[PDB]
Amino acid sequence: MSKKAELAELVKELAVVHGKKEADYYVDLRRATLHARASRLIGELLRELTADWDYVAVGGLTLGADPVATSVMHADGREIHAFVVRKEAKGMQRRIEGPDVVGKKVLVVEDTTTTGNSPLTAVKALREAGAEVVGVATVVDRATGAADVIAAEGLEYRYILGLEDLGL
Amino acid sequence: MSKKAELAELVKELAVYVDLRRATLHARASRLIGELLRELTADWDYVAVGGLTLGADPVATSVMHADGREIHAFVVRKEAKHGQRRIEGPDVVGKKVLVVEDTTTTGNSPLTAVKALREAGAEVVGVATVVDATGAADVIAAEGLEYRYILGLEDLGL
Repeated sequence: MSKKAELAELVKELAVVHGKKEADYYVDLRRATLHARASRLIGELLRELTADWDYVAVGGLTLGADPVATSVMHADGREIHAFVVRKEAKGMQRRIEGPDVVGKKVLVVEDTTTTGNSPLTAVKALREAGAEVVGVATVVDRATGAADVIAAEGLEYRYILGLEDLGL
Repeated sequence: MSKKAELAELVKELAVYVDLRRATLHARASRLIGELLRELTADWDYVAVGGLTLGADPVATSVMHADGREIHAFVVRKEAKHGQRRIEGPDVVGKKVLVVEDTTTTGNSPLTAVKALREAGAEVVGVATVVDATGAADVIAAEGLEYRYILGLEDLGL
């Protein structure tokens, strides 16, 4: 579909940075996930990608996951709230920020997943807070052992876009 | 004008020791927020919204997902590009920009974002907060910037 096609094209023009694992060219999805057009594409697409899962909230590890998470929340359809897992931050805070997740089915989002260590950190911290995790969903996958590592914690891993969808 | 009252009673039910992350990350209260910040700053010319990370992020994103013209968002990191960027999102350099906050006390947090944007080379249009514990307007004004808010003191009964 041209929703998926339009997102790819936006990410190419919006998100690719040339220059100096060593990389010599990286994504930086924040240019897409905080983009008015691309954010709306991400939210709809993730909701469809994860339609079979019964989660009542979305979120993940602060910064990258945040715009992805509120895109899903702000997308049309069933009410889903968002949370934010802090990068282990300690007057007024919280390690999981936003409406109550205790005893709730929850979806873990990420913007770009390479090692999968990042979304699993959110997974570990959610589980510890008494939230049940339905699975992990990311915008772009970066073709490492992300599924096999996520799978190892009992979780399905899905993504909208591979590197080949981006010409990368 | 009427949406404002609805949010006041959601902010109380969910947030109030305020915790606006319970309302800003809430499906209904965030929608009302995004729609109300656009209206409360409709006379200002900006192409992007954002502020200092965590607190401001769900607010800016509220504004970006509400109806109307295309506003992009950004995030000012509070700590030091490991592999990133100081201000995250579409380029903010040479743009007219709205600084937001969830809750401002002294005016300190949105000023950190203002200071970072000015150095980025962005034009700050004004500061809009969801909840205004009362010295902030005069601190923002001293930086030559208008400061506006949705809710304040009497609204929450706090």
